[PDB]
Amino acid sequence: IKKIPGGAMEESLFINGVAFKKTFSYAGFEQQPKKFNNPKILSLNVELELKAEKDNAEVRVEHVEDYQAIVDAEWQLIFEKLRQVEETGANIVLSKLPIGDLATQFFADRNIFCAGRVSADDMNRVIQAVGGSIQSTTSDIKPEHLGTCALFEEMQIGSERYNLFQGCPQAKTCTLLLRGGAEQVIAEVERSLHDAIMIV
Amino acid sequence: KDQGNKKRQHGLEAKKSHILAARSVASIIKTSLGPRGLDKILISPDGEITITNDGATILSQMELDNEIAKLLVQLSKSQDDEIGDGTTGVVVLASALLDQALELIQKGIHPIKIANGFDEAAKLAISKLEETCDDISASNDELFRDFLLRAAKTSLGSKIVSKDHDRFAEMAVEAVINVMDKDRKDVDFDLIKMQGRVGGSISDSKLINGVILDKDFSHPQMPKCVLPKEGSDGVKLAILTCPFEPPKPKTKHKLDISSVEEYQKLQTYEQDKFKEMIDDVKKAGADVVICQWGFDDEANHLLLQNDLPAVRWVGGQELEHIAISTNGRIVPRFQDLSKDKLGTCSRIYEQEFGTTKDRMLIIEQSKETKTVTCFVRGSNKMIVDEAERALHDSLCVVRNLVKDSRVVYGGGAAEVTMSLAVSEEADKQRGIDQYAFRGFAQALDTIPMTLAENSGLDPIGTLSTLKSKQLKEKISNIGVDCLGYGSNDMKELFVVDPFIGKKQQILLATQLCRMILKIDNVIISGKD
Amino acid sequence: QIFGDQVTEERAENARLSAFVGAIAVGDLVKSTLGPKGMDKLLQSASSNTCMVTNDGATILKSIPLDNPAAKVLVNISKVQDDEVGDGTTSVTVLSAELLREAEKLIDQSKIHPQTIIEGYRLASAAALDALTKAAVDNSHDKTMFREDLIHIAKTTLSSKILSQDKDHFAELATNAILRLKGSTNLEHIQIIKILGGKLSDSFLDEGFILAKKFGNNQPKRIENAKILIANTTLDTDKVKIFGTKFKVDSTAKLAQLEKAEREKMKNKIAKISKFGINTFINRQLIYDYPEQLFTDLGINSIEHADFEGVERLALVTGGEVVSTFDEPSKCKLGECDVIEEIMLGEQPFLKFSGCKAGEACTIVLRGATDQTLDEAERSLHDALSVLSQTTKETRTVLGGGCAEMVMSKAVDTEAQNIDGKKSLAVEAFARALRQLPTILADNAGFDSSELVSKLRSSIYNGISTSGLDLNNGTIADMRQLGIVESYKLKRAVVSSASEAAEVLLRVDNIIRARPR
Amino acid sequence: FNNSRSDTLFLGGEKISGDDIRNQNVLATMAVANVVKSSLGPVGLDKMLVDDIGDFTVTNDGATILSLLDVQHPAG
Amino acid sequence: ILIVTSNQKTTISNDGATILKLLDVVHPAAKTLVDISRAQDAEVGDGTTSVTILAGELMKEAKPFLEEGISSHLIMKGYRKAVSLAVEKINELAVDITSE
Amino acid sequence: NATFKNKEKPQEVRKANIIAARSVADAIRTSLGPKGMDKMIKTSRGEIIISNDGHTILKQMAILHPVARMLVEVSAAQDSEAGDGTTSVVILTGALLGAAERLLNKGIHPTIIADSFQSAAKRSVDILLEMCHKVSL
Amino acid sequence: KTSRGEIIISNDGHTILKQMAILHPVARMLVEVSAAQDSEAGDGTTSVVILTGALLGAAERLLNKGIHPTIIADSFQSAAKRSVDILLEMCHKVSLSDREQLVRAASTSLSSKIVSQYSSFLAPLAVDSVLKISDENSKNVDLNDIRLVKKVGGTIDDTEMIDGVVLTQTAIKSAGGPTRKEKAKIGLIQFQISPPKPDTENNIIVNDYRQMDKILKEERAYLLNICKKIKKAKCNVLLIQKSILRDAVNDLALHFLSKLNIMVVKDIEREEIEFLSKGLGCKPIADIELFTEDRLDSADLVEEIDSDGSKIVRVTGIPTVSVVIRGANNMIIDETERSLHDALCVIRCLVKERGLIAGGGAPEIEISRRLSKEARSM
Ligand SMILES: Nc1ncnc2c1ncn2[C@@H]1O[C@H](COP(=O)(O)OP(=O)(O)O)[C@@H](O)[C@H]1O
Ligand SMILES: Nc1ncnc2c1ncn2[C@@H]1O[C@H](COP(=O)(O)OP(=O)(O)O)[C@@H](O)[C@H]1O
Ligand SMILES: Nc1ncnc2c1ncn2[C@@H]1O[C@H](COP(=O)(O)OP(=O)(O)O)[C@@H](O)[C@H]1O
Ligand code: BEF
Ligand code: BEF
Ligand code: BEF
Ligand code: BEF
Ligand code: BEF
Ligand SMILES: [Mg+2]
Ligand SMILES: [Mg+2]
Ligand SMILES: [Mg+2]
Repeated sequence: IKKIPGGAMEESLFINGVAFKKTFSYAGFEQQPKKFNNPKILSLNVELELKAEKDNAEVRVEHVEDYQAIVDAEWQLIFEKLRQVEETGANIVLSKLPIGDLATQFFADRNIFCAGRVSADDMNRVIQAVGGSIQSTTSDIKPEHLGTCALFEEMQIGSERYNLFQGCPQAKTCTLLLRGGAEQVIAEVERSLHDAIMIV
Repeated sequence: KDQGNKKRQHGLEAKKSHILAARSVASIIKTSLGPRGLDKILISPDGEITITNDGATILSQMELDNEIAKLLVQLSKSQDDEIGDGTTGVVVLASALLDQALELIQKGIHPIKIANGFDEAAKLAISKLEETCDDISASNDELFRDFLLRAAKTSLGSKIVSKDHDRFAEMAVEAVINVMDKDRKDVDFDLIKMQGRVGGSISDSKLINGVILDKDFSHPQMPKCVLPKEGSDGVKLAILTCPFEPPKPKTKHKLDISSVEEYQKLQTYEQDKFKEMIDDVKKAGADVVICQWGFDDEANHLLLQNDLPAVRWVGGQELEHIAISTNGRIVPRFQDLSKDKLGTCSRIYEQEFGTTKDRMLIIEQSKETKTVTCFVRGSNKMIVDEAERALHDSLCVVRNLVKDSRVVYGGGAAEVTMSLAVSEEADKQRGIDQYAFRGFAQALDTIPMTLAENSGLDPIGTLSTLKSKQLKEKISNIGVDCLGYGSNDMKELFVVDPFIGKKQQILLATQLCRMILKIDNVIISGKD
Repeated sequence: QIFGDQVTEERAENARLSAFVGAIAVGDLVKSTLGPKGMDKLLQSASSNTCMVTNDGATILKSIPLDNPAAKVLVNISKVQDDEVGDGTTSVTVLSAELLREAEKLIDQSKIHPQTIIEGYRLASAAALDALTKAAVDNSHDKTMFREDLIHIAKTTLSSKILSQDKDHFAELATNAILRLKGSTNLEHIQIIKILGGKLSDSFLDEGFILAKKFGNNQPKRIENAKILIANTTLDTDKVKIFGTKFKVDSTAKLAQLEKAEREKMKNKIAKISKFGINTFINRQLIYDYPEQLFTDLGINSIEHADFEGVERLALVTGGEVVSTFDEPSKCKLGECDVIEEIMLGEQPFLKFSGCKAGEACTIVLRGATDQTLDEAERSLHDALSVLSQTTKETRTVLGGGCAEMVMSKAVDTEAQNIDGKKSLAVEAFARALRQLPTILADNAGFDSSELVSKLRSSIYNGISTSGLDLNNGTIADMRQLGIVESYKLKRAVVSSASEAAEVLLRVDNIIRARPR
Repeated sequence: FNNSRSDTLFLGGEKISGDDIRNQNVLATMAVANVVKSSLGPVGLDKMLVDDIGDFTVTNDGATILSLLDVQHPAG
Repeated sequence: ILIVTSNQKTTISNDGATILKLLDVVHPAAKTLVDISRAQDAEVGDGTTSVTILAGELMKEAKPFLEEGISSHLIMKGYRKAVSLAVEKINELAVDITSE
Repeated sequence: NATFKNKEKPQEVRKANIIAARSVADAIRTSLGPKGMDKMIKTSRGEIIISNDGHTILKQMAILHPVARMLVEVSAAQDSEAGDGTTSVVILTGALLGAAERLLNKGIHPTIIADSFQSAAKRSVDILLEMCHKVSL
Repeated sequence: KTSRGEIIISNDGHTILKQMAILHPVARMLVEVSAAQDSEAGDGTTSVVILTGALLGAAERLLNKGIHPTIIADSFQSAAKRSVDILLEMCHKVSLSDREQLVRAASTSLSSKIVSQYSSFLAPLAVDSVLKISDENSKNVDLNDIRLVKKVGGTIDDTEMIDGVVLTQTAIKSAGGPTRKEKAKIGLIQFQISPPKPDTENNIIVNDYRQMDKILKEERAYLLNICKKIKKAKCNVLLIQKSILRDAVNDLALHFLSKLNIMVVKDIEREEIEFLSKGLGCKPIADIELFTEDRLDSADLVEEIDSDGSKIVRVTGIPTVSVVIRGANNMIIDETERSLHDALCVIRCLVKERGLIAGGGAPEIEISRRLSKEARSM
């Protein structure tokens, strides 16, 4: 369940597929369509940043050329893994880890949408919706791995942008946004509803 | 556990308390509902002084400990979130309702049974309105522009902005058209930079078809303005996120230097390397550089000699608007330049400001870009900071009109149509739900009455007139003479409130009621 | 209940008072710091020993702590007015406040709704502000006349301050110093340098531009027909931005190599510069002992550390360009002047450049008998440089000394003839408050203000629209005839910036202070 | 648990209503009675009631036990 | 109910579990009512309010005996059967359907 | 429109009085009729009392607000003339004041309410008589 | 006795007021006018104050008979800039030729200081010393060139002009102590005789048995050749400019410079450089690769005479005077310096402004008598 500040205590929405926050914290967004019908969802698990979000090693060189060399390598090292995703021919690229400025900028150029740092318990509902299947590396990315919904959009519900993959006749997991005029009522709904769902 | 420092309330008192607490929050903001309303100076515990007719904003600032008030704080807030204009009113209606509900209670009625009564009578009004409302989108194109404006205006009459409400209104109307599409009907407010600075009056608040940002233009010698570079297609500009400094790793370093050999090569490495970039941008064929991160002394000077005005350091949202405004691409490395990813803007100038040593800059476009910048000005901070939120209010009512072209004529009449319709169904109700319906409709009457109270008209008087007239003729739209002019009839007078919002409002209050009433037990503790 | 822990609420009657008192109080603080016969107020901050005397309205208000919203509103309005025009700082608060005073009258004892008091004002303002434009004559054309016009503005914008004494003197300085730019409205191009000793009348504008910081280890103490390379480049250990370059050797000798290697880079870069053919090299950055020795031995004078602004000044008097890339001489506008002699300003080393290529950057040296007098003469001057700097970017002018506002009075007091009922009253009140300006003006001088202003208003009433207050004979003479011009932007700003203040306050019907932490 | 507050009806003291007080009374009477319910019957037994000085008195006369036992509360 | 715990977080609800969780409660005995209310919101999800009303109520009806001077081991047995019978009776009435 | 403002506003003092006063006739309401329950007061001196007689509950109640104390005096006079109904006389003011709470909201001058209330009362009393079933000793 | 606890004694007003702890704001004002009296004349800091003292009383008196202060203020200006003219019109102008006069001034100046009974060699001391950098037409003469160095001990009389110049540093305790070299050539090394100092992340790695002495014995020479090049360029006395950066004269580099009989003297403050290049006639030496025999001087004698537990340096025989002051109590050693500055500044006034009036109250009285008459004509 998801709670959204404001609205009628019944202007709540039942997403058929899955809906989640909008962790999309990077520059270069606003490009990337915010709506697709049958997009090719890539439920990826890790990274997508230049210098890497974490982990490292040491690069020691005694040649001026090696310096500029290792640099050009870094870049190509990313871009590749990056195009590796492009290659999967996806429209929506999600990852439980970041999607750096450059990264999200790239897909933005070639009308591919994304979002970094997705909620862990979310990707699992994302899988169960578009029927994808988490992938840790960019290498052996086969197509039964990805997923596709009936419709994707980036809403402005209750003054808060909400990425949501609605319409998914092949789902085993829905998500539902709750509304209310106070963080107490939305809260009571979510509990008044868990008491029902659990009885059904 | 913790038995002491823990109090309990339950009905006899309790309900009175809550009801009264609401009522009291109300009594403060009622004097701010109307085009004759007044603002309220609020002061942050730090010392920040604000002044504003905005409902939500006021009740957020009142550092208050009463639990029920804490609720109305959010009630006005939630509404601000969903619509952007209710605020001041949603609470009024809510309180009135509570007083009403309470009143019945001391006559033997169950609190929870009144609740269901109200929820019902409400749903009805929502309908009696959903039926009488009018449509705009589906009627005309030049008239849509007009109606869409005639709302933004009405939406501003209760603000300091009112003074120059012509401009502020047509500004909000525009600002939204230019970033949302008739089909998606989605106004993303990230595409509208609401930036304001001091100076002049609120009148000198224009709308910019690009963006602003603060920059001295990298090197002083650089030009101040930027022409479309002879017969070209406007101006082209670099939009790069790479620093004009010698490229570096992103994993380690330690470029071990065995002897003068390699140090001799690094020497000439950085040297011409600055030419490797200064050239790179020249090649893509651009006029001005907008780099996300700063440049070195050398690299800067070169940008000078090569007639390449520069913009050292530009934030995320910053750089990004410069893209979407000028139709460009956010280029990573240097070699990734090209005459086809540049920014096709229409001008760039370094804007002066009184004698303020700041002196920011601007990027225009002539033709309605996919980014607007309402640049607000005023004689003093507060006037600005209020006028910005005042602008925002209208911008929202313009967004609601594309998301639901339905309009209802306010002036209080919109609330009278309910009170009228809901009260009718009361006589048919009889018994207990009769008292509820009468109540719900009765609380409603406080909305217009309050307008009368503030515009200087006898409440009972304007109500009987508004009710009679809107019955002896048709359950239409006959509002209060809030300002004067000939007579009622919000239509002629051009007083309009988006329907979509009004519904939300007349719900958010009844619902909030429906919660409070169900509370018959309370247990507060202290701050150990 | 609701609220809590020290939050304080002021409803209608209360709020309104809090407000009115505040503004009126602020105004009644700076009424003495107006008028050519006005006085200064001494103040002292957290350091105690940090006094200061001033006639700058905005200055006083900016400093004076307050807890009252309505007051801070006025304070703040002063800083604004102080920005977009540098002057009128006082004239604005006062006229702002007096308008509020005139309003609580229309309320507390006439029973008129504040919103209707606004209704009237908003109109009165239109009419008032209008009559200004509609009466403001300018001399944009005829550059030899606008010089006389512009000089008057300084002449009178300087009365009231200490400088009012040798006002004629500073009058020229200001005028000239602005003209010597004629363009950039940014006053950071004029550097003011102050030093104790002798009369203020000894202050001057070195049309050759003076600079602090002496050159070289012991270079020529004076240059001739200088050809200067103004530059800003790293001058103490280079490798600009390759950071991470370690020097691992297997023997101290291989270090000794790389060591002299670095000291070579300096003789290199220093050379590429000598190739520019210059008798003086000024760098924003510093220049250590060695890179300097080079110059001392080439004759090229090394004048290091002049920050950013310090270079831009030189680059406007001498006509050079900043530069940091000597990767090729030429294509770099080199600056020049007649002399770069070292002078002494009362126990201090300075560099009096001379005959520069049309100095669009100047230096004014202020001389007072006490730091107080300097620091005040400092802004007392700024109050001139700022207006003039603006009037070149707004040639319109109007006569003050009462006249201006008194004209706007007869304007409003006239348009208050066609009006509704109550509104009219606010309108009449406006002109009334406006009229309180010449009143307060004459007051400070010491005349029977009531009597004098009534004489003034009488002329401006019955035609004329030129008479003003000769605050010396205490008569009412012709202002255009006495060179008491004032920037149009200025007065128009006051009549505007104030009306806004009023409206924002009259609209308040409640005040809430939160639990201060 | 625990009654508290006031809000309106400013009264120079305490005031419990309904359930709250109605139970308090019952509890009161209950306690004062239960002390001497162990003295009822032949099989019942006496008790020693010590003061502050340390002296005392042992007695089954319910009336003197309740007299000797400091009771503060109306229903007590 | 409306509980404003010493936390300062204000809540309003009916999930008897949620209320009995915000009451802190430290009395050993009375604290079991907090436990059986939590389990009820687990193995079932609803009825939480009631599990306690009853649980309590029984203890209430045990007072007469305990007071009159009866063993508790006997009251414990008595209630033990009572549940067994009552439990089967529900199973006995548990109207199973599908298209009935 | 645009006429007379009333700079002054201790409007609130009235509603404040009414509410701090009506709260009095509240504590009493419970003791009206054959189902009315008695109050138990433990005086400042420590003397305990129990009764349904309003005038005596209010008297010994320790009412603090000034306009609230007013109720005790009207119940006092109910005892001085009738000798009975001390409970009812209070409960009446209780909602008669609420009647003003309601009317004052729709902006009717209280002096119109005050003077009108008189006439509506001295008209009510007459109705009592006109329907009074007189007896003889 | 300052807030810090340092004790001071003096007749110099500007310094008494400065260190006095005046609290009232308009009172602090006096210190600033006395401050500026020091900045232009350099003398009379006491008088300038006492003047305001009754000039303000003049307003106290006039303000009583209701005369607007702005009439008093503006009038006072004119009455002053009229008084100054009277000074000039009665000023008995002199020329820097007249050494008979310039000493009389400096003498009657310091005839109110602790160093009064020593005005004899003090009065001209100022005169000569000022003229030593005065020239004639230099207008404001800088007094920075008159390096005074005070050293505790003795009395006031023990103060000499010192032919050459006076350094301020120690010398050599460490390896081979020179401390005195007759007819020497000095050099201001701005360099630094220490091991290899690469301004970039340097580092000398080792990974060989024998490689040990390689690193070592090598730099052992690095200091040597530099030391030779010095002797080679015929550099007798060395002067190293204090480098906090990273060493000045390595402990080792002293064993060498010791043997080589080169008296070295370190910690030459950066503000000295310029000055030392005059008094010493020396020349700054950025590198060693620029350390040449011409960038030196003709010093006839350099020696650290231990005056008695004091030790002061001297460079005798070679636009810069260098006087050394002594006294018993630090309050003296300090005071006399400022009581010499009042005299030195006395001359500076004549350097920039010829002429001198008959002091001793007489001019004060005259301006009074003059204005007094002119007053009747107003
Ligand atoms: N020009 C007017 N004439 C008649 N009614 C108006 C006018 N302006 C606003 N109103 C009424 O006042 C309401 C707006 O109140 P306002 O003080 O703006 O608070 P908010 O809009 O935040 O609730 C409108 O919905 C309408 O009912
Ligand atoms: N010479 C003068 N004679 C009469 N009025 C003058 C004269 N000089 C300036 N004024 C008036 O002084 C007023 C401004 O006073 P000032 O103390 O300078 O306040 P501000 O901070 O507004 O400049 C203006 O109204 C101007 O007309
Ligand atoms: N038999 C009854 N049934 C209904 N009302 C009755 C009955 N007998 C008396 N009452 C009511 O009891 C009411 C209140 O009485 P009480 O509580 O004693 O207060 P007071 O008598 O002081 O008003 C009386 O007004 C009367 O209407
Ligand atoms: F007063 Be509202 F917020 F338009
Ligand atoms: F006091 Be003002 F700025 F002349
Ligand atoms: F309160 Be229960 F869980 F329905
Ligand atoms: F309670 Be009443 F006075 F009988
Ligand atoms: F006391 Be003075 F300055 F010689
Ligand atoms: Mg609104
Ligand atoms: Mg001025
Ligand atoms: Mg002296």
